[PDB]
Amino acid sequence: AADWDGVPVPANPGSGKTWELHPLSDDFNYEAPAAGKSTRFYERWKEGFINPWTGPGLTEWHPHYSYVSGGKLAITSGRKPGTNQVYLGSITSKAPLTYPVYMEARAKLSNMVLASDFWFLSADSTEEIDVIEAYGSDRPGQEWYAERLHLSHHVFIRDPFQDYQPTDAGSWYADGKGTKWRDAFHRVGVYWRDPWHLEYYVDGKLVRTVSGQDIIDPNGFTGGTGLSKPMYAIINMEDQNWRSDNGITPTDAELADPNRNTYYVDWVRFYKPVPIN
Ligand code: NA
Ligand code: NA
Repeated sequence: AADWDGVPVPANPGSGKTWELHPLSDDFNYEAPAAGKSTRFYERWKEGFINPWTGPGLTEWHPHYSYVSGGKLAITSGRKPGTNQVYLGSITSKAPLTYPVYMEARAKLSNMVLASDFWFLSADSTEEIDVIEAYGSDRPGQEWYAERLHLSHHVFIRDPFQDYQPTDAGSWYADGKGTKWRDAFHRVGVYWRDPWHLEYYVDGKLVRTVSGQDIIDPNGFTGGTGLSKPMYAIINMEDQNWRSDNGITPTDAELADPNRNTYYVDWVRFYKPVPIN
């Protein structure tokens, strides 16, 4: 049995096709302690990132800030002693995915100004899809962000560095009911259909379609190829520069609070559309 049994895939695989479970899918029903993890953990995952970079902003990704227990992957946070840096969990898939693929997590954001992330990046760091990217903080003055999921993707040129993502209002999704995403587990998925077409789904409903060169890559950073490179699955938290460069970063009191400082993932699952037998 799996934790997602009976929970449908909301995207359309095409006439005459069905969704086939990809083996990277993990519902985290095993024990993998922070130090050393477990055999099952390492069948799919590595600690850290796609490469040795330790992260943006004041982030320093740290292997002992991820663990699997009680049916959940936990990504936690803490102050790096004697510094302003933040130790954060991160895990990355050992193998990448390619379109067409539906990619979904069921997760509870941390109650922090940090980004809680479920996202995808090519080996060369030029192509990115962000499925969960959201900031759970209940701080006074952060209420707008607490009601929003950032639905986005990036294309980069590494040198000289350039970064494009969509920036229209609909890239920050709220349900209109005042839901604070941090308060419960929610499922967020993307159908990465082809290099020019993404569909975002929240709790089983299509909420945004990002389609065509004008929104995927209007500046031509992908040289006409779109979102086409294989991408690794990454589950992390981040202290991001657009926040901490500008005075928003966790306090020691927040980082010390076990009821706020952790981002939980019930499952990640991935499906490929395949012909019906
Ligand atoms: Na490409
Ligand atoms: Na689970």
